Amino acid sequence: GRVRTKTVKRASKALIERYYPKLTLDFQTNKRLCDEIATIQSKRLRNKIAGYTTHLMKRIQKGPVRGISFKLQEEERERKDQYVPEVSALDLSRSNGVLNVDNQTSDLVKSLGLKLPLSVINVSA
Amino acid sequence: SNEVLVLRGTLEGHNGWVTSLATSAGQPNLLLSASRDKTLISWKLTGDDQKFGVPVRSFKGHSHIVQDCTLTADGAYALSASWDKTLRLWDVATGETYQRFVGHKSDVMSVDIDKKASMIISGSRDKTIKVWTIKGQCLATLLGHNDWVSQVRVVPNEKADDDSVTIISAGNDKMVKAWNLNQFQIEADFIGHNSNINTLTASPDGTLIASAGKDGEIMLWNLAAKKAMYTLSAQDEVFSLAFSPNRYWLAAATATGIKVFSLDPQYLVDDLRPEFAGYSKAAEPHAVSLAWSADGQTLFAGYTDNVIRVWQVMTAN
Amino acid sequence: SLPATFDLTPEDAQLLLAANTHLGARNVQVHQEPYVFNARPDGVHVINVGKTWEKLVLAARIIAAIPNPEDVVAISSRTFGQRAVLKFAAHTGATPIAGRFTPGSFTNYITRSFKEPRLVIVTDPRSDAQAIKEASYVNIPVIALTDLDSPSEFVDVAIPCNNRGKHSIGLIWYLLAREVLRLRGALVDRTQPWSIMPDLYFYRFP
Amino acid sequence: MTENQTAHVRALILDATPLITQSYTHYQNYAQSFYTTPTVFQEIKDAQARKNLEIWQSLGTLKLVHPSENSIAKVSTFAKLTGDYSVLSANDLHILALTYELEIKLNNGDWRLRKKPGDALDASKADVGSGEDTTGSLGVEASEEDRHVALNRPENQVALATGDFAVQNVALQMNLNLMNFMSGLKIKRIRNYMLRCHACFKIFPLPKDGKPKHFCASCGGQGTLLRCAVSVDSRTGNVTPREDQKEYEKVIKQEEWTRRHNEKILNNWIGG
Amino acid sequence: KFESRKIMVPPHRMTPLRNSWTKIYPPLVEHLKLQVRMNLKTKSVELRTNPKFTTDPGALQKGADFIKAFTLGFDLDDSIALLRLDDLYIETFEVKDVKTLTGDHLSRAIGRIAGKDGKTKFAIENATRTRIVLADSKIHILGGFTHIRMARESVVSLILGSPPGKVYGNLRTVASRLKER
Repeated sequence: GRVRTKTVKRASKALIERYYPKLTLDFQTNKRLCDEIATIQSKRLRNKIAGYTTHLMKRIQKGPVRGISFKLQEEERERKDQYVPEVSALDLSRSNGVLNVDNQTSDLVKSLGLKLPLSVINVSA
Repeated sequence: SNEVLVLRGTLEGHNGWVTSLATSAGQPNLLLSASRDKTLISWKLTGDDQKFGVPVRSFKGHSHIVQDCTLTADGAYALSASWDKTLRLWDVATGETYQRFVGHKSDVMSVDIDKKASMIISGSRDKTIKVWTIKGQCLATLLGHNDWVSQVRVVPNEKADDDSVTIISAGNDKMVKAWNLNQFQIEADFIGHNSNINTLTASPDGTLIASAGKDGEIMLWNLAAKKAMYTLSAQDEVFSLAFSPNRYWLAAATATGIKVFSLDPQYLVDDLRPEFAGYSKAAEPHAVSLAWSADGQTLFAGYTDNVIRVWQVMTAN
Repeated sequence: SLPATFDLTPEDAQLLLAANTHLGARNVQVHQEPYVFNARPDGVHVINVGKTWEKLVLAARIIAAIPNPEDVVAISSRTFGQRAVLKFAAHTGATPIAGRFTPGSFTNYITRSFKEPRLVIVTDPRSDAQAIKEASYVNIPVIALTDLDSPSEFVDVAIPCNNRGKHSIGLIWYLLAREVLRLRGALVDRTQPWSIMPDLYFYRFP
Repeated sequence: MTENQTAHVRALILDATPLITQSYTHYQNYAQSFYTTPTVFQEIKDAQARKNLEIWQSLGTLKLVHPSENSIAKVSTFAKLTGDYSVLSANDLHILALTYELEIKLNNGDWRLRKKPGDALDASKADVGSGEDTTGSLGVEASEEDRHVALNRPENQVALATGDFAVQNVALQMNLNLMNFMSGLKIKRIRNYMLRCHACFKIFPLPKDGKPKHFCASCGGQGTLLRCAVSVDSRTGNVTPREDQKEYEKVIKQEEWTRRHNEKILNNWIGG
Repeated sequence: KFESRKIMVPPHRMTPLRNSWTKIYPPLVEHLKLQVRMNLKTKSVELRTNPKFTTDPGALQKGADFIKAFTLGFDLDDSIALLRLDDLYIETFEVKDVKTLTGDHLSRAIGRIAGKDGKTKFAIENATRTRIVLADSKIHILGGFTHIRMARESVVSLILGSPPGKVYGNLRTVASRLKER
């Protein structure tokens, strides 16, 4: 089997996690791209790395891969806070201002000493 | 009432990516193609609904693949740019190389001749735009680009060359450079791009600059006023641009298809996406070169699957 | 040893009964019998929420008692818990552990996941039990969020809540965050509600 | 001597269940125009269904119409608001979007459609001109002029013929007209089974795969989900009645891989 | 010229019946061309034929044999092997028929035919072209006579209390001149 070496794999992983956008589906541009950005000592190894970056540009255009890309990581930096609801489920208007509370928790409310808009609901089994 | 571009045939003679197309003004039948099969192939075209006639010549003199080609006003000389650090001037009838331009330390992307066939530039990714004559003497070496020079062009003069030889170059450092070739210094800089600019072209009157690249921003500069007019969005990456010689149409070679924009009125005319067999949606071939004909009715188009397509302007209901 | 303003404000009690924190599991351990008040007769117990408020008041005092705010570490492996602890670590400056907590992180200084805390918060002591037992080797207090059938060993100041629902865990992390920022001094007025809503901590799966 | 049964509906959206169960002659006396999605027609694979589709294509009454993308986004927003988006298919969402677009085009507006569940209908614009409770539509001996007046009414302009209970609940939430595939009468109420939390009292629909949820979506109680029958009224629009372990996701992926390997083994046994 | 057979559904297997019935009926209905009707109340399955079906009288007996197989613990891949082949038959036998055992002796005999992680059961399905399901006091082996006969010799070795190592040695001996011929 022609399993590629780990240096070519790791160099392609670094150059695609950091230098994504100028690499494309054409190997011939990627050859002098990795010439102009990377100092690789031999023509054979830089051909290996440029062909592997071409192949990872081939399958990256169909979907996301487990490795790091920037243009997704801004997006899960506003995924943390962009979907704040104006009214949550914990607000009063989703139950018309009066809570759906059984008799025992209303006994907790009247025993602890607080005033609260509760509707007693009778539940069994 | 619409002007509809309909595919009428194919042109297969290449083994590499057709990276340039050149049209002639002396005759309208000649199409010169620079491709990545290390050769250049000229064509006389017999207009039919499925095929075209004669695979005329093969111009093999280049050690590596060939990037750019251009034609003269008469249409007798072929001027090629390739990756063998040289440029070559050909004869389109037989294929004799008159002279080889040797000044570049790296590989060449673009070449353009002037209107009087005396003034030759050369665009290469060695951060150097070199100036050549017909006999092949490098009389200037223009520096200033901090990254690759993807494309160079010669601006058409509007007042019959009133002592202002102007050329324009779109670098790969998100910046466009325009030179005045009477005293060989930088004239104007067009700042405002965000990615690498694959191409640029000049309007037929010589006042508009259309530059686009990976970001999909076809930024329209006014060269006569030396300012930035407006921005057109073309979404994906754009490889080649060409202006219509008669109409105000601006057609782009995008990664999804060929998007034809209109400057007056501002609307998108057509989105040419040819049919493909046996390829996925992430595997469809894209356009890297296009050229308008001498009458503005025939739109040539070169792709990456060794096939040159054509499109003609008709009038619909 | 606390002022009288610190108790249950009724909008917080409405907020607690809105998130169904008072509902719990079916087994009641010997240790956590005082947290239950009585049983709704299907098999679901209801918990004293004043104990949850005052117990998280203790946990807020433990977190405010540390001198270095970067030395408290939040632990999570539940699906709601990663979002909850990253919001808590964003808002108080703690060090979060999201997803798989690395074994050998509290001993074994060689590993780059070695953090020694002085104080550890855990989403539940059953699924994140390995951080509990590795913190049992290097003398670390752990304040935790325990259910009514959680393992009660090796925890101290444990907050009864519901770890099953996303409402209760996101809210109870939000209330710990707002309690410690109202106790540190970032929000001066005790009367003023905190400007961030609790639904920021809430998990959504798209 | 059969009576001339006039069509009470101008256009009816037909699903694959009504196209497979009933022929074109059963739907000819009820609706004037037949509209359907192309993906629903492409999903038909039975031989008698292909013969009925060929007979309908020879008749030419069926119109293959794809729904608009904005109506698809509105239908997806309505399904996310009602929570039925997890059980509804993309073909069901496209059929609901095509029905919404046909109701918008036929009634010249969206005054009869509810944007949100529980929202009151805009009745001020109306003066500018199987578990299904279908009672109240019987005993109507309408004449030909009465049938023409009913077909000229905006309430009978568009109908949705489908057998999916999630799509029927989405149409009841959107206040859309639902018709029986065998009877052709307008649906007034629908009774379906929904998953109710025994502690949190949260309402969720039945699963599409039929697998029981071991943990509730909101409550998280083990065994807290119970089968509860829910009734939905078309006029009111009101429906009247752990999993955080990585080993659980591994078990779900192993069950999916076992189902895929069993399907591959069954396909190899059928094709062998 | 119809014909219907009546068969009994065990309570221990009606939940995998309603789990994998969608994989049970369409192969036999398509390839073998029969009619099935349930009676979920009265634990009965109606396997019926019609002159509108294909004339094949023995496959009705085969279909009753598939549901008789599924009665006694048997999975669906052995139903595919029973679809494709004809030499494969079914057997029951009792623990008490070899040796009178009681209680923990019965439990240790069930442990001997089961083994650590079912490994002696694995060794008796792979080396003999047999398939093993253990009931409380019933043993069940599918297959042909040369296969199930050496399965008989192995299982009456094992339920007599012979050690499983001698079972493995005799098992690979009879498997060796099984695959030799």
